[PDB]
Amino acid sequence: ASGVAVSDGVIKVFNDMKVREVKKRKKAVLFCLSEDKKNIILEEGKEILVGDDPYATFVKMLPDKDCRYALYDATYETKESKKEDLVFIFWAPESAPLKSKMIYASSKDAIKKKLTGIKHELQANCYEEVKDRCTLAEKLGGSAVISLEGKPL
Amino acid sequence: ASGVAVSDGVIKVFNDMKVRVKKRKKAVLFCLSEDKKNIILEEGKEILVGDDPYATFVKMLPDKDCRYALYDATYETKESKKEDLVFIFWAPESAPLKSKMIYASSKDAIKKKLTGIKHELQANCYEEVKDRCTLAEKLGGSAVISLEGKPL
Amino acid sequence: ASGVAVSDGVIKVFNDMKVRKSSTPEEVKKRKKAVLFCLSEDKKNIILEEGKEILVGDVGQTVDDPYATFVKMLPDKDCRYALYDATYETKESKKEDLVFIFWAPESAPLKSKMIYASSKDAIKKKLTGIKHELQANCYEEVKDRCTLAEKLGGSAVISLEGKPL
Amino acid sequence: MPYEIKKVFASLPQVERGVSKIIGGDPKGNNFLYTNGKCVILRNIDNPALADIYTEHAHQVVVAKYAPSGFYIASGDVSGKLRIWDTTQKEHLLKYEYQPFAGKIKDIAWTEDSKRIAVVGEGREKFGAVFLWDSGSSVGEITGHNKVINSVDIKQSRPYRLATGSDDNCAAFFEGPPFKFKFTIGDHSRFVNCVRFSPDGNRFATASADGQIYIYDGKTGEKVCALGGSKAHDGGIYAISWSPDSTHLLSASGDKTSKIWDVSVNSVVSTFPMGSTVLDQQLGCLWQKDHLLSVSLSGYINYLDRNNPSKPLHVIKGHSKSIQCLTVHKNGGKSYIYSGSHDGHINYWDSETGENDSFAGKGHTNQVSRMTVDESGQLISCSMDDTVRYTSLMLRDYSGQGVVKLDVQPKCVAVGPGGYAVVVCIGQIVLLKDQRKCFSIDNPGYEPEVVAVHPGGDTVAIGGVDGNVRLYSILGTTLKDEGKLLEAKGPVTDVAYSHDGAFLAVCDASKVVTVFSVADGYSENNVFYGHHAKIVCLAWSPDNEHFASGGMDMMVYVWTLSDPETRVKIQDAHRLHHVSSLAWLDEHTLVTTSHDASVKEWTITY
Amino acid sequence: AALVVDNGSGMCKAGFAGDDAPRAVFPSIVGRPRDSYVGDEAQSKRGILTLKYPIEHGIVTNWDDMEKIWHHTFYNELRVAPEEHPVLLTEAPLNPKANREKMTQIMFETFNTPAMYVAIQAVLSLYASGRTTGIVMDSGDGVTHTVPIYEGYALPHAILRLDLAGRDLTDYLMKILTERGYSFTTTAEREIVRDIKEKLCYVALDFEQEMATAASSSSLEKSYELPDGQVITIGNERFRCPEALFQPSFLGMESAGIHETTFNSIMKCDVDIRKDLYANTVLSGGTTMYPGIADRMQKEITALAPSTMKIKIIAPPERKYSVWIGGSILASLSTFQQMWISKQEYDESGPSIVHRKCF
Amino acid sequence: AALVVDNGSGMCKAGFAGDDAPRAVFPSIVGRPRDSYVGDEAQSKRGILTLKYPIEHGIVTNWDDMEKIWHHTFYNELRVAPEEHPVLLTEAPLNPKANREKMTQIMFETFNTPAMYVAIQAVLSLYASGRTTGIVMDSGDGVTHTVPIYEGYALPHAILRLDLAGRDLTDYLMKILTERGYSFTTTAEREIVRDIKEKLCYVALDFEQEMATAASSSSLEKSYELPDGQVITIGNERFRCPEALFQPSFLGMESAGIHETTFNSIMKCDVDIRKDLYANTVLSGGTTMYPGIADRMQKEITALAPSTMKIKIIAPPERKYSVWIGGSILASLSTFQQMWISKQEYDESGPSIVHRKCF
Ligand SMILES: Nc1ncnc2c1ncn2[C@@H]1O[C@H](COP(=O)(O)OP(=O)(O)O)[C@@H](O)[C@H]1O
Ligand SMILES: Nc1ncnc2c1ncn2[C@@H]1O[C@H](COP(=O)(O)OP(=O)(O)O)[C@@H](O)[C@H]1O
Ligand SMILES: [Mg+2]
Ligand SMILES: [Mg+2]
Repeated sequence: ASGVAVSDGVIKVFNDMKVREVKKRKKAVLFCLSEDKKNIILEEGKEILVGDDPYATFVKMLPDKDCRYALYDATYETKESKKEDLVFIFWAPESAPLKSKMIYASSKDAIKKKLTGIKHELQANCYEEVKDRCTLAEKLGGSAVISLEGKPL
Repeated sequence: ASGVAVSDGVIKVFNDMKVRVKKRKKAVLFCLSEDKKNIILEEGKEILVGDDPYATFVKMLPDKDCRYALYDATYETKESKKEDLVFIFWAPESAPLKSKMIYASSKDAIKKKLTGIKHELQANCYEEVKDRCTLAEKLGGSAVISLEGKPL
Repeated sequence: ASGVAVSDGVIKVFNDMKVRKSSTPEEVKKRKKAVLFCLSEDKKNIILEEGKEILVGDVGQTVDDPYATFVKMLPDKDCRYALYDATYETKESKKEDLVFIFWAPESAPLKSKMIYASSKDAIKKKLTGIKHELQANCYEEVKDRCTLAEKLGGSAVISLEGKPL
Repeated sequence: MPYEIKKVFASLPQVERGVSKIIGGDPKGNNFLYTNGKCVILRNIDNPALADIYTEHAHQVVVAKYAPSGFYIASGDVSGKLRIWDTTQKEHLLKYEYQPFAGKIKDIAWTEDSKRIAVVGEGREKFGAVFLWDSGSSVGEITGHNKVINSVDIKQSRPYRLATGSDDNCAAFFEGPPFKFKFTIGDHSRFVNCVRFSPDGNRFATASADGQIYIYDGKTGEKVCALGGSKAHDGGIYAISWSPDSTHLLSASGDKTSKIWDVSVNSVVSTFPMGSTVLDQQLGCLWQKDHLLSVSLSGYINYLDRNNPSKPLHVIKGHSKSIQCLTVHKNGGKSYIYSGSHDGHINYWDSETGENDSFAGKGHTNQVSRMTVDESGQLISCSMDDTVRYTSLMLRDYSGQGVVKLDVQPKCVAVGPGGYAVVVCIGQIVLLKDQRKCFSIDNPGYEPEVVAVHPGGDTVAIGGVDGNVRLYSILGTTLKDEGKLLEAKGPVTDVAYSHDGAFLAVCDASKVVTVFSVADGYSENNVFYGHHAKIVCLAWSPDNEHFASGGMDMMVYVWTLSDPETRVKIQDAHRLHHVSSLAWLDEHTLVTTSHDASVKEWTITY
Repeated sequence: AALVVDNGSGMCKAGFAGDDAPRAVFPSIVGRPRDSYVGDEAQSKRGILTLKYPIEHGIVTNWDDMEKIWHHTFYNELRVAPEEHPVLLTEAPLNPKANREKMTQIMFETFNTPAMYVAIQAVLSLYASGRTTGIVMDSGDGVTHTVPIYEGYALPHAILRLDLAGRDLTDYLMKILTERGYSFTTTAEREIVRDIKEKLCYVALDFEQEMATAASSSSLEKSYELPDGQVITIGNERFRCPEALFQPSFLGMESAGIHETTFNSIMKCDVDIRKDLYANTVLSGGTTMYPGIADRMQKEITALAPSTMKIKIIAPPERKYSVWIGGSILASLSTFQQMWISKQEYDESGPSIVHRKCF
Repeated sequence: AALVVDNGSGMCKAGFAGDDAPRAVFPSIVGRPRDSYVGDEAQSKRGILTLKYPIEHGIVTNWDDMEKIWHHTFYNELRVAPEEHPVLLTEAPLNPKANREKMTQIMFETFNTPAMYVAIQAVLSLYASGRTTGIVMDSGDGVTHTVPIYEGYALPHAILRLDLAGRDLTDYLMKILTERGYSFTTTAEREIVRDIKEKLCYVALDFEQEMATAASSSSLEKSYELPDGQVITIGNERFRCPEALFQPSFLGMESAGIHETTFNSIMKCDVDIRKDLYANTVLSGGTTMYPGIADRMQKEITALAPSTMKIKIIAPPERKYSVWIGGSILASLSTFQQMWISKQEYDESGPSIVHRKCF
């Protein structure tokens, strides 16, 4: 445990996103350490509104050499029912510096536990692992999931 | 199952006791044959209706051997006075292993032969059979106020 | 690997001794409790000793202690193979097991010891189903009744041949 | 009634070093409650001798709390199981049962209307849950904490507020109902142990392990002040308790002292130094009416004295560990009950008034296997540290008393007239005369388990695993085997002579109590049936006509010697715990102890 | 004379009907090179081969290996020809009917046994305890089964299986003995650790109290002698190893203990019969042979049981082989001679005959 | 400044927080005459003394020698007073709680360290790899640990411990170098063989083809210069020495290879997390530094694992000291200042504070 403190804005954003105006709801959001590296703050200009393929424009928002936390409101259509569920994404590219990777990995629990009720976590360590839709579908519901983000898999 | 067959005397006794005075039997003990092939009636191990019967029946049970028993239990409730048959499988822990195994493995045959019985008592030590609480509970569920006249 | 073959008589005797088939009580007394194998005069086959055997019927009527007499039948200047049907009893079971004994006293000639030790593996492999093996190289190692008990089960064995240790 | 509970000597709270202990108080201000093992103890605050025990949890109970209406109590165990049970009736019938989360439960809080319960702790997937009491449906979400939550409190006045303190050095503040996260206060730098709202609700205080207490507003959560200025305590504060008038605060900390603070003016009103040893650390505190309770690390409960801070008014002692042995002694005109637990502590309780205390000095260091009293007013106790201690019963001081060291661990001890003690060890029988070892029966051919000495001081009955009781004669300084083998139905677990020496009662693991008549050649007099589990303790009534046996069936039977068919059945004298030991105060009072560290008295009517 | 074979998850026990104790008790393993060694022979070769369990949880998985184990039992252990003696076999609870048919086919075709019979292990233990109604907690080597039986009929919907058994206890002792510096890794040393567990381990009535008293207890420390003469010393691990039975969290398992599994199995039955099951709890199996396990089981079950209920844990002294002994008596009865499935009945009826005669 | 100390099975690595590499890396041995020499002194003191490992396989067995090793670490290697610098210590997976409390007590009483902290080596390596879920194969000097960690929690029921490590590889290289005629028996020669192993040994993707190539040519031969100037040549022994990692039968051991141990540890977890564990296999420790080990591990696991699964082996370039480096980062953070166990908290909560503050 690095000991960093999660800002209250993260918890408020998660609380708003978990429950279900529509044009202002958030589909994706990015978390990052502050400049002094003691708070998991919200990135100001890196988010997607529900009113505004969303997964493609979310993946390219991730930096290529730094680690980030994300909360994606992934929607999918299974055989028996259609459901939308939040996914906590830990983006830790291999090209990232050692210090950033270690600090983000050791402090992942501090933010994951503060957002109670989350059940799906995707740990993406490379661009191939995050661009891959099949792994996200498997994480969501496994073989039961047939269509993700409104498109067939 | 051991396959031991029960003699016709046992089923005749059960049938005539089930149908409802000094000649009638209140409780009767069944034992194993010397050849160990039939369930027979032990000679001087019966209680006559004309002749506390439960205490004498308990003392009648052997200490170091297993037996079967049919008892015409008499329990009176607040609503009415009910008389019903109960099957007791006396298998004390002090009995030899062979007797316990033979009596346990040959209990379904005799009990199924005595069709029409509901209450079964399984006594494996003197404390389970001497007391009256478990027998009253088997006869009636949270309704028995006394059994065989003696108050509980 | 000296290449010495096992004669068919020895294999037949071992097969009869291992598996106990139902037989008349007069035929049970003909079973072999302990048997001895030696080398042929041409040193090419493992033949069975003519008079060096103990029958089950002789145990209890004429042979009071089967193990003591069996040890007595072992020569003190030559090497032999032995098959002993030891009936022992542990704290939890009463077992009856075959023991293969390789008698090779230090006073035996070097040639006999070498040939018996080299060819022991072949005969042991041909006698399938035997677990206990007692390697005796002196009279003190096999005369006592505690070595067999230790080899059989160890300290768990409480009776051997119907008698307490 | 065949039997009636007369007095209950409650166990001390189960406290652990460095872990805060939570003591709850009733709205009616009559009984304060705590937990010990599987038991929840409600001790009368005015008279600590009077107490009640509720033992229905299958795991270790952590915290119990009274409902604001005062009719129900919710108690949670380490398995996450929460039980709401009635308190008006002595039966304490279960009302509701829930499992909010699969993990240890740390604190419980109620709303003013007494219909919502918030339970906090460390679950697998959540750290807290607030739900309706009658349905278990969630009426809010407890978020904002990434570690275990140690405390929770709910504002008792409108508008309702909720405050939680956890181990991430932060305290979360929620508004409701429905309870929604409002903000996290991170002023503290160590584990936040206790968060308590004031009774009027205008302010709430958070105490942490950094020695700081912070007072915030009860409605907005903004910081009002910090108690003590730079710091409140020289060590971590484990519990705080607001005064009933909501202007003073009582704080208990790990620096071996408690304090009373004037919250409105931020000044310390009183300072109570509790000691200078590790066991004197205070782990819990309570302020109810004029009673100020502080719980030490040793489990003792100190009634703080405002007038004399150095000396508390009362130091309620007792056993916080499972009691293994129990005996009685009539000193002067008053009867004392001496109980020894598995930690070596020996505690004496008054039979009538209930006052209890402990022998001064340092004594046994391990489990006290057995205790007894001789004719010279001395307590002989054999313990698991291979020691038999002779302690004078009038000085009540351990220092300067007799200690005898045994090479093998003793298991039972008995005494008789003439200064003779027979100590059974593991595979050995030892005789002590005038606190000196003078005979050993090492390698006796069997395994002795229990020993009893005849009241005449001549015959000794020793039981064994084989089920045979063997008789020895104490001749000179030696034991001579008499060649007598009394037969039981199984491994002997306890033997006890009658007070007049006319009967010897032997209990075994075969659930049978065999009484032999000493007068007619030690022949069997009677056999007693009725136990359905292994018998562990046996005692002889003073009238030499009845005897009481307690077993692993959680059952006690009082047998009449003349008639084996008549018996008194005490069912679940100590719930979920078998009776470890028992004795007789007189012909009508039976004292029973168990592993729940509690001592009970029963009036027996034949 | 008839043969009685009890196939356990870790140990197979074979003997003759009418005998007090099984003649042979050998590990139920099959070893193949890393040509085929079965039983104790596999233990005496160790690293040259890999060991496999055909019966790992009471249920047969590898029938080919079980054929070799049965051959080893009949010829190398019992030293009798199977075609001359009727064979009584015991089957695990919740055994699929296909396994019963396969077993009765293998007995009659492969070994040409003149007669055969299959019995439930739990009902055999219950009968050997002199009882017909009660719950049997058969804790063996690799599996533990809680089987409630009412009037000689096991309730399939209430039978519970827990994977915690003597194998996991042996592994736990093996792991905790390394904390004292002793190196136990090989297969041969696993049997030594098993012997230590069988000889020096006991169940504590109160686990935390036992830890508190054992810190300064002079009698807790015990010494064991290895086959090579080395002496190892074991202290609190005597009562820590079997405590995993009641606290599986020591092994990292999230499953419930044996007492909780027994209580869950009892609660899965009708309310009318729960009293009899509570009052007739029978212990069986090698794992339930720890000194003091009956008292601990009683204490733990009483906590979960309702307020007014009689809890009686039955621990007969012969519960280790009660499955076999109960069989051995049953096959020795003369009146049982008509209950043998004859080979002719097999020819007329086929593999399904076991579903009728053996029930 | 804080001190980061990694207590390896054979090598102790100490340094200052914020540094890229540990300042001192010295053998974790204590030598006594056949008064007491600890560390590199014992190696450079001839064979007139016997060497003992207080930590031999990750778990401390002799605390008296561990105190000597820590004293040598603080005063002779780091050259600092422990009473002025907070110390971060690393513990092996499956470390008993008693050892953890004893370590805390020794740090706070014998050395009077103002602050102290304990971390697990496997989780530190996984965090340094930028991951929270995955399996860490930490192969050190005396012990190899396969630790599957899911969301930052190591699964105790699936952690596997293997006695195969770099010490046995060095001994095997010493044994096989005598075939060529080079006699390496003394400790001074043992260090030379260790250097040869660290500089010239590599893992062959296909052992048999590499052996055939080595026997059919001389391209794999390499020359090493001894400290005294003599030049020795080595051939197939370059890949035969590390091959014992995948074929422990070369050393006569029963246990399976590192790939098979990793597969067994993965298969002991839940099915839902096996896919994540397979694709996040992280290598750490000095032994895992052989070139080509990652490809061989990937090939062997892919052979063992089902075809549909994806196998990804992580071999970061810093994995040799990944346990230390991550710790050096963790203790260097400004937010970690509040995570230290202060001495005031120690002499307020006892050694049990390590279970609440850490872990
Ligand atoms: N005296 C004993 N004390 C404790 N455990 C024992 C004892 N004897 C045997 N065991 C354990 O019982 C296990 C197997 O017993 P058993 O019930 O025969 O298993 P199964 O029936 O599954 O073959 C062994 O692993 C052994 O560790
Ligand atoms: N470059 C390398 N190639 C192969 N082996 C190495 C290399 N560097 C170190 N080793 C081996 O790693 C072993 C110990 O490394 P380390 O992981 O520090 O052990 P520990 O985890 O016990 O501290 C040493 O015995 C050494 O032989
Ligand atoms: Mg079994
Ligand atoms: Mg390491």
